[PDB]
Amino acid sequence: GPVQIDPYLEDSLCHICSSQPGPFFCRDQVCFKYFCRSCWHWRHSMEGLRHHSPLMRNQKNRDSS
Ligand SMILES: [Zn+2]
Ligand SMILES: [Zn+2]
Repeated sequence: GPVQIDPYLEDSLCHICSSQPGPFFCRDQVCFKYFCRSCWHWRHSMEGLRHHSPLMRNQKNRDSS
């Protein structure tokens, strides 16, 4: 089938700006939500979350090395 997102996350709206869903995903137990470029920088600036990293939404590839 075609590329698509999982129903366990869906298009969750960015609660920081309240404008739209973010392109970057955070899998950390602290976040577990999407953020925009500016909202992501604001969220992860605080110490204790500086180990986080922006991921793609769902799998960008079914299988790889
Ligand atoms: Zn995070
Ligand atoms: Zn945002």
